[PDB]
Amino acid sequence: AKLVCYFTNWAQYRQGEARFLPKDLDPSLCTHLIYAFAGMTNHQLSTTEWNDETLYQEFNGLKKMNPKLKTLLAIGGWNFGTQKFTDMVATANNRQTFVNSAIRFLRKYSFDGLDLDWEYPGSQGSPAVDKERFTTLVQDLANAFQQEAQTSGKERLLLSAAVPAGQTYVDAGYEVDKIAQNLDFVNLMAYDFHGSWEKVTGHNSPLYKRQEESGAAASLNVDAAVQQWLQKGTPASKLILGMPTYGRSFTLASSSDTRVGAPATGSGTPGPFTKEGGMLAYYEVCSWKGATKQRIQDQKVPYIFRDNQWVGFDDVESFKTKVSYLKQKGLGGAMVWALDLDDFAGFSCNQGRYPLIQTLRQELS
Amino acid sequence: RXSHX
Repeated sequence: AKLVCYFTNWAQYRQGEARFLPKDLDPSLCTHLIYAFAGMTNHQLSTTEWNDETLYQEFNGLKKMNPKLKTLLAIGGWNFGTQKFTDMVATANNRQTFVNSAIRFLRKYSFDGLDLDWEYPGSQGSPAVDKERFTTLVQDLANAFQQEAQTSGKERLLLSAAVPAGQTYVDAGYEVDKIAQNLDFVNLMAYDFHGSWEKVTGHNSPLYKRQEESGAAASLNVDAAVQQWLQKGTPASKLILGMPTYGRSFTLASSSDTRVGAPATGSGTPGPFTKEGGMLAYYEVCSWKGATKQRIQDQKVPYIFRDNQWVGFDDVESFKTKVSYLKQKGLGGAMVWALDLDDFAGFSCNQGRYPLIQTLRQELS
Repeated sequence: RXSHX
């Protein structure tokens, strides 16, 4: 089984004990490490942080300690947008420019593969034709990687993609059956199901729907997402179940109603270290004092509230439950966003180093 | 937004 872990190149700017660099990564924790995020310049893969070239070397240097470890570079993310992907996939010439720049870049910096994190083809401004052009891009990359492995004798570069769980996004941009044949694995983002963009509280990553949910709402859960990707043609062994080491927060319309689905007025207070209203790292929630934690019976995940703050997150128990689930479905393993959001240095939760991801490793093994 | 998105 695979344990795919995302590293983020901006965590290096967090203050104090929250700062995360390649030196903070446990070489033996995961089977695959994915570096987020690379960008694109004139249809060619490019760095996004001033010191990426140096970080790339340290990152792939982890393989000197654990030779079995595989690394990949992820391109995209939310802030990257969609325009550059749309323009690049528009013509065969532009796609070749990208594909060849990707091979060179990955070989130059010693990455074992490429992870596509376009958010998303067919959505967020990307036109309908991008659903099929994304398929062409994936085919172009698979073809090129196969060819390069053959001409160079080197191990074939891996190709994966971080894909959405929401039916709306999946239908608008992914020909699942087609792309699945060309991807080595699929990183299912089985999280971000609910967030402060919604007017009521909801859990970031519920395993199942609430009994009272119906319609489209009843599909905003992990089980529905997994069933969807399998039903549309994804080989179980290629479906890697994403797990979040962070939660999503809301400010309540009233401290008197702290239920799942209670009216909310917007994002919860930004965390002291992550500083992003609407989310909190596991290490920012695991030790909340004077708070009240409760488990959502039907969804098998917890939430915690204090005064007018409400946060739905994942803990050791929910991660255990989800791995049992993925094993029961025969999935290819677990994926996690992100290394720097777990209590990596064991400074906050009194649960040792990487309490959440270590749980994934132990449960998978 | 806030994480992977």
